[PDB]
Amino acid sequence: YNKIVSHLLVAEPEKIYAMPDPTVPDSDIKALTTLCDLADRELVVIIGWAKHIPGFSTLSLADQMSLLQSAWMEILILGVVYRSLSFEDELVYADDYIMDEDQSKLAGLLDLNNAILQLVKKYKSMKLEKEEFVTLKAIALANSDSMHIEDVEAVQKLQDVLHEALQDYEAGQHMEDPRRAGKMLMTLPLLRQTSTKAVQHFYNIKLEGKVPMHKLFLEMLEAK
Amino acid sequence: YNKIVSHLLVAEPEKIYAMPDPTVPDSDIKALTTLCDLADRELVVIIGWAKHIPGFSTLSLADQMSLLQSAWMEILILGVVYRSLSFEDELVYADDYIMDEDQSKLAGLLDLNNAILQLVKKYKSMKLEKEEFVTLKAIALANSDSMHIEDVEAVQKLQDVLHEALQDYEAGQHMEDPRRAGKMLMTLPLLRQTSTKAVQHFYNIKLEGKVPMHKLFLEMLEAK
Ligand SMILES: CCC(C)(c1ccc(O)cc1)c1ccc(O)cc1
Ligand SMILES: CCC(C)(c1ccc(O)cc1)c1ccc(O)cc1
Repeated sequence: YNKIVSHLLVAEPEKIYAMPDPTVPDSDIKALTTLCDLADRELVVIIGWAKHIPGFSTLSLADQMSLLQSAWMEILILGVVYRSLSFEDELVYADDYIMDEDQSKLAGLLDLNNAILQLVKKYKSMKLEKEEFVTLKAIALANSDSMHIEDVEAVQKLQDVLHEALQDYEAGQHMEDPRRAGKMLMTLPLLRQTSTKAVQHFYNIKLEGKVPMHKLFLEMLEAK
Repeated sequence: YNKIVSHLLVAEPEKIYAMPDPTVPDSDIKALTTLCDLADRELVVIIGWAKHIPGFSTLSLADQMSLLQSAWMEILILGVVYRSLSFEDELVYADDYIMDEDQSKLAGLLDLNNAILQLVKKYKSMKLEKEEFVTLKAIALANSDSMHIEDVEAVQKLQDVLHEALQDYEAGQHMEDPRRAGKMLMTLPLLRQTSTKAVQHFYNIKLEGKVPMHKLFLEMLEAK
């Protein structure tokens, strides 16, 4: 099929482990600390992954940073959503960190994780493919609506290249549904809605100062 | 062109007036009271308008209400965005209520109105047409991601009918850009993001109890 899709598939990063501290008693602080630690390490991986998206590394460093600072939460959330598609009412943050409803309650994340579960449910019904997941991640980066872009036409070209990839993929692989590309694009509002609420929630956790957070996660949170 | 588009055009409601009280001194309370009063009357008009969307009135009354309760803020915001396309740095809430940056500051809405202005700016660059505006309003209603839908397949059919209308319209009217329909769909995340923040902001105004609000606006706010 489409070459951009095949390229994004081979550029997909390896999974990483959450490694919750086995000496620490389970608590809301432990869960939130584990999750923000995992996110910090995933952000390093996301920055490296974006260099593989066609045209991304030719943007100015400022525009690269603006896109990543706008899109990082959507990219992280799309990841856990995809990892969770074969599960029922559980979120696979990592192979060693799967959250059920009780754990979400304990961490203070019941409402936020339930919105992520709504995303999972919709993609399950659509039978979201890995090809579509990696293309949507890249589209979410290009379409992230930063207010600080220098070269707007170059970012629009990036959007166009990835959108065309999705169009072409669906036209060749899903002829039974001539609206599947658009259906995939119409899942992005709920992703943006959930990411908006997640950023607000974890910014409040940052302000409360009870959960330690690493440098990169704080930089992305403070920018966003 | 497409019949659904032509139908939505003739079903477009007439504009209504804000009618700020000329005896009341200008204040943040006056501005917010005027705006929520306008929104309350527009919500009545939106409920009547939705009956014209093909298939909408055949949904259960519960599903009709669920869609409207999820989508109402996006529909209102898309309206002011469209009315503002011929203006510069001003938001045309009504012909008699146009907000510039200073008035937004006075009302406590500078950040929220600036996000609405970001939507305006993007649609200006895309040269958003009335045909596209009315189709996107209907798509926003069908795609509003309510958690309480009874007949999910019927709501998906509604999404499909309106999405096909946009597809067909762009294929016939905008052959120069084979990705214009998708570009239009990719403006919906920023609309959802801005509406999410607006709902939070006006719910806080509701809780502070200093701005009087009418019955329907309160019902939509409390549901959403
Ligand atoms: C703030 C990001 C964070 C910790 C996260 C971490 C790793 C990951 O792969 C996806 C998301 C998160 C966001 C929302 C939420 O409900 C729970 C956790
Ligand atoms: C809460 C709805 C409200 C009052 C509104 C009213 C009429 C209308 O056509 C569109 C929106 C609004 C929302 C966000 C905002 O920044 C300013 C005002």
